[PDB]
Amino acid sequence: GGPNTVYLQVVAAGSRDSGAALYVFSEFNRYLFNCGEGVQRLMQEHKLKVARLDNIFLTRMHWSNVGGLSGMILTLKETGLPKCVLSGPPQLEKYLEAIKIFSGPLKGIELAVRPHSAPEYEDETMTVYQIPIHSEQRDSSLVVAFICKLHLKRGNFLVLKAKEMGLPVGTAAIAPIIAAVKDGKSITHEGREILAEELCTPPDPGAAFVVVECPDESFIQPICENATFQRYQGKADAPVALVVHMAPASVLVDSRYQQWMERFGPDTQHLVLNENCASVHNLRSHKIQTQLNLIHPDIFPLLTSFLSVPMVQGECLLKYQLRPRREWQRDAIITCNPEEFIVEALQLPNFQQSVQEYRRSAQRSQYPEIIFLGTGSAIPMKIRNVSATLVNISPDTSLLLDCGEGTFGQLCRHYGDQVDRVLGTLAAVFVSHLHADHHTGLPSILLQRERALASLGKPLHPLLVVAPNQLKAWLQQYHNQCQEVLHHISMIPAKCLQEGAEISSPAVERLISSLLRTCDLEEFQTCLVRHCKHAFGCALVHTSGWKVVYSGDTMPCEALVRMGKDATLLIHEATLEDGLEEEAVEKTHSTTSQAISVGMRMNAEFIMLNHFSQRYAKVPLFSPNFSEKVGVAFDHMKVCFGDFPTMPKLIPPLKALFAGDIEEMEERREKRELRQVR
Amino acid sequence: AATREFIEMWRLLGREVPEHITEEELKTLMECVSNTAKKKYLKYLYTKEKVKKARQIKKEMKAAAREEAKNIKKNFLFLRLWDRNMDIAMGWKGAQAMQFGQPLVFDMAYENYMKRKELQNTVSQLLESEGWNRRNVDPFHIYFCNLKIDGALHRELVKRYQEKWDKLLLTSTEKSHVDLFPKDSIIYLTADSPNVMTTFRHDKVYVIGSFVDKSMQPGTSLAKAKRLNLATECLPLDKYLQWEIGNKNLTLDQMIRILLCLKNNGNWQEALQFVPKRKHTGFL
RNA sequence: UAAAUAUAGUUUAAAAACAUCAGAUUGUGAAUCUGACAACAGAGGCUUACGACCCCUUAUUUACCCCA
Ligand SMILES: *O[C@H]1[C@@H](O)[C@H](n2cnc3c(=O)[nH]c(N)nc32)O[C@@H]1COP(=O)(O)OP(=O)(O)OP(=O)(O)O
Ligand SMILES: C[S@@+](CC[C@H](N)C(=O)[O-])C[C@H]1O[C@@H](n2cnc3c(N)ncnc32)[C@H](O)[C@@H]1O
Ligand SMILES: [Zn+2]
Ligand SMILES: [Zn+2]
Repeated sequence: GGPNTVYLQVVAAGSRDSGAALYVFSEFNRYLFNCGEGVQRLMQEHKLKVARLDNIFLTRMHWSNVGGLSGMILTLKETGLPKCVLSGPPQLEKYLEAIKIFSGPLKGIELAVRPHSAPEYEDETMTVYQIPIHSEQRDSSLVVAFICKLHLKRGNFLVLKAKEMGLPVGTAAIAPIIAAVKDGKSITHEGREILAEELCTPPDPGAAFVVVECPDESFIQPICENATFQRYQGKADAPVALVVHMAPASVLVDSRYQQWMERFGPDTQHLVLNENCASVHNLRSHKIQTQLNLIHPDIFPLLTSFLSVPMVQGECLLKYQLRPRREWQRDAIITCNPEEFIVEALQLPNFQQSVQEYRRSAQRSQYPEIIFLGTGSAIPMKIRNVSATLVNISPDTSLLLDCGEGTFGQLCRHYGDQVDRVLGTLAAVFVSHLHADHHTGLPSILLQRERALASLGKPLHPLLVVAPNQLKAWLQQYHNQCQEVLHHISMIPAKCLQEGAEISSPAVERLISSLLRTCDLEEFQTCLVRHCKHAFGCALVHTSGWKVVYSGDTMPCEALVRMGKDATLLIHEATLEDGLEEEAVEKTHSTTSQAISVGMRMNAEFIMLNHFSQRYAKVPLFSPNFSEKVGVAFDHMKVCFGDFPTMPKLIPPLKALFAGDIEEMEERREKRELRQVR
Repeated sequence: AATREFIEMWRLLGREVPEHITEEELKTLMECVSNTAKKKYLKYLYTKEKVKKARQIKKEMKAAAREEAKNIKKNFLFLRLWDRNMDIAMGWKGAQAMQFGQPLVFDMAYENYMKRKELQNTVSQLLESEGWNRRNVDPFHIYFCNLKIDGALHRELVKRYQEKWDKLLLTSTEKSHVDLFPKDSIIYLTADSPNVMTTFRHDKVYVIGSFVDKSMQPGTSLAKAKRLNLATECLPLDKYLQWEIGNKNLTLDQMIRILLCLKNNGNWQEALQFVPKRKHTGFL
């Protein structure tokens, strides 16, 4: 008779990194409110199974809310979830159609959008109401508020009470009647028509919680004059347990919002998710980076971390229990103590000695710096995100090689308060191809760049994006149907920057000139690499002379080798491991040996490997080949040209730190060989 | 204590609780800090008294059947003193083993990691292990190492063995195995060892961890065997058996019986016959 | 990642059988007697109760290969 443990848990606490996301749990059904960029990872990292989700409720049609939405569908498709319902704005329908431009047919899973126009969603657990709120002077004006009312729960049978009046206990015998006792139907036993209300515990009327998003000042007035809210405000028979406010600080302080919050009972708890939290979300990233920081502080830098109505400031994995008690549960709160990480690392077998001996061994321009924001493929993990490399040409110029869901968050945890200047520094974005891990982070960067330009006072101008043509279509659809983003983009087709490319329209030619002038580059070439078509690698040549080459997802490519001749740095991929050559040919990827061999054909002074799989995530399997020239990227790893000689020396310390994970990866290799034999 | 009155209301609800609880077990009811943990404890006592009753009822049933049989109801070489004589014979072998026999070490350094439930089971397993060693044609010289005199495991061993504890033909010492034997000749057995056991070596001392981790702590035996720089080995279960279900960490009694027949010039098949059959589906 | 799966002596069954320990000078059913030990992976819940139902941890197997 209804779920008996229902709680709300905060996936994302509303920081600039993560946005806001709210996870609702019951015995029967699991819900998630919103789906920002990086909810997928925040959830996997914290062992919240997405495979069980019924509905994803989205409060607004914004990339903040739906950034990671295209992300989960891919993944929970894999888990093999037959159906998932997207509840929120009606424009979600067109969003799904836009997603399919790059995401494939999205068959195998059924996505049914149920908008706020639809009748209510009834479940085992709750009945959910959608309230459409329209701002005061494609819809930018629409937000949705959710009132979720739990079903009536049958009262617990009091066997003691039955036997008190002399009614038979009959744990098994009167069990059919016990069901009637639960139902509260009058009982014929005891020689009289005794109502079962007295036999069972009082049935709770049901708790309701409200998830209301007020993006800014516009929406305050509409919320405070909402007829539907006023029904649940002050009406004695209908109390509201919790309200989850995803409004910023400015909205909440307003007298009008304060008054509205007061109008819910004094017993109502209020939860706030906004930028004021700045709690730690990605614990394992913080842990690893703190330990990596021991090895080399420069190459592995530290990640930056931080009235009328009684409000509870959202923290990650904060929990409000609805049944069987109403209380704040703070047990699974994310605690990050850097000192603890250090002690744990120092206690490892050989890490202390390897690090110490590195320092004994220790005792070119500072630009460019290559920041590796994320170095993994496909599904994001605890330690590696999806693809992003930031090239800082100069103190005042930067260029973003690929930008995937999670990328802005990586940038934001990398730079903290300094992310504003970095965003304003950003000149170009390059997208290698149209796999959903190379471009899905772009809309966040576009929107956040706008926010950064305003803060620094700089004029707002479009961001130069070098990407395939197919990206425009995805963005044109998102602009047309969902949200305006195309004013942020001056896109140069990747085919225009190819060697021996036909002169495009004068617009594109003029854009190309601005690309070179802004980034201070002498050349920016692209070539067609061998990755399921319309996939590009780029070469940056700087006026100083140095060349850096990005492969992207590819196989061993002659064109890339011809292009990147005598590169200073190559960034190539090692998605597959050596011995999985038959995997590489079909996925159109590289192995570590193949990636290195490409480097050696180019006479690259140094080679970095990225886009590893999760199969080799915690530590890519270090092949013995070419120590001095080959390096391995982690997230938040800074590489300069000065650091080329230290990179070889980092392997002995790195191997010691990730020794645990090396063993397991080696066993997988051995087990595979045994499986191949058997 | 309130626990005596506490259980009364649980009895009324019929949550599988036994008739009576001894004052000793009342103390162990206080230990449980959870309703769930109490439930698991009460069920254990519930099934314990049930089997006590059933055995007793089957006992006096047999007794009544035996007495009625009595009512209904030569040149020997030997008197019937076989059980007595076998115990003496096994004694003589045990003394010989203590002088010449190959060492085999049970490490008793695991009391900290075990709860009360797991601790009794370890002693039960140790009892069986020594038995199979006793009854063997070529017994190991059994060492109890890292056995505190006043420890829980020592106290439990004394209870189960009674006066026989002093008279057991095995060596118990508070000392470690690294103190008693050369460090090179110690091979620590654990399922987590990367090194597979290829053949039984008669020159080696084998250390078996007296550890029943129902609450699984992986690698603890390995961690001990690394802190002291010892060689570790694992059984070739993967090689010889088609593993389907179950834990690869065998019980002590199984371990010794595997070793005993390995020592006695058996092959791995004859040895792995002691591996629980529910865990594998034949030899490959 | 997903699925089933997990009997701490062994099986079977949905509790028994066979084992284990201590005592025994046994007139050849000691084929017994008197005791000891009794925990279907682990932790926490829900419920009138349950080995069902939920959750977590570990482990096994298999499938997947990572978002194909
Ligand atoms: O969530 C899983 C999954 O993403 C990945 N994983 C590991 N093996 C497989 C596999 O065979 N198939 C698939 N599809 N996915 C696989 O690993 C995740 C679980 O990792 P955990 O965080 O639980 O553990 P971790 O590897 O971090 O442990 P350790 O090796 O550091 O101890
Ligand atoms: C159940 S195991 C204890 C498990 C413990 N977690 C560990 O790490 O060993 C009891 C003892 O039996 C031995 N053992 C059990 N299975 C083994 C196997 N497959 N190979 C080697 N030794 C084994 C080990 O000596 C072990 O300490
Ligand atoms: Zn990729
Ligand atoms: Zn790709």
